[PDB]
Amino acid sequence: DQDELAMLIGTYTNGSSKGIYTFRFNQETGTAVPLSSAALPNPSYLVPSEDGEFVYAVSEMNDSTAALSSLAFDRETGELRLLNTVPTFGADPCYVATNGREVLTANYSGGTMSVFPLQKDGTLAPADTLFQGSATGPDAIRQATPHIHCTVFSPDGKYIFATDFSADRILRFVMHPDNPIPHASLEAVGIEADSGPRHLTFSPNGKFAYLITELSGKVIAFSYDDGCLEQIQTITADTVAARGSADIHLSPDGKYLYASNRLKEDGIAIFAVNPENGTLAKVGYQPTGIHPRNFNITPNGKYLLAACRDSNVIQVYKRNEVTGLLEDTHQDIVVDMPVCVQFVS
Repeated sequence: DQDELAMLIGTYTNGSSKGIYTFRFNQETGTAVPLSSAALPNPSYLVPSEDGEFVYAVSEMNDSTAALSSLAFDRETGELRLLNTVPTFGADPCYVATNGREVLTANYSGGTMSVFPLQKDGTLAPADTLFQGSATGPDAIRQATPHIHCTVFSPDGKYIFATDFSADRILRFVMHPDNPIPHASLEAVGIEADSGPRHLTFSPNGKFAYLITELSGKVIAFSYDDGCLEQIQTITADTVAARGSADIHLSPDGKYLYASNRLKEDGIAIFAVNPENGTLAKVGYQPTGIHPRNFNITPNGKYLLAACRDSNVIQVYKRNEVTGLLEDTHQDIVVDMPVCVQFVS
């Protein structure tokens, strides 16, 4: 039961999928049992609350119906209950984060970040403020209008970072101790032109942050200290430059970094992380099912689960703690268009 976790799968609902699918996943055997489901349009990204009692899921719509929903989650039965839905006021919300006081969405087509204060019952108050991203990048198709692709809380609980995808930079927001709405910083952290910064993650020790760039197919490593991101290294994640890189995660011991690639030679690039200076070096590559837009690693670090949207499976890989390399267990979880994997302990 200790190694039996609650797993939440987010999807695109244009196919046979009806929304969020819940499972009981064993982080020792890598076995999964279907539990329940919640009907919700395009919940492409979802996040559970720290206590695992609430789930916040986007409805990735390219219009005025674009929304964020709050759900009550029953950890033991895997059942979900819709509580409330509020508009994002920004098309294509594709990422969601929570610190328990507020909820954030990255509105890709809106080109904005929406900030939702949480209500005492865990439901969402309407989006209080939206913060505007910019379009200055040279990709005429992908960087034509502002796109926000990630909205993350800094591990010291004082800042918010957002990927300004079309302006090749990372936006910084200073959090207030009392107000759930942050202050926008006057300066952003610039990266190489034609990068398309997609997802940002912090190392388990909170001293480093790593960015996966969609267009340049790079992993960008940063030292992190009290709101300051300092670039220390750029490394190739996608050697065929398919301009379709997606997700990034470190193993919970912080020793290995994983970055996923789509469109061509779909798979996961594996890097060893230097303990003292946070630099990266490739250890291998894992070819996966088609379109690994999202993946996650179990809390014990024993398994890597890769959601392959076009293969309609979540592939279960056994992680070698020592080498960082992956072994397909061939215990595929069949879901139509899986695009988000979250765990609840």
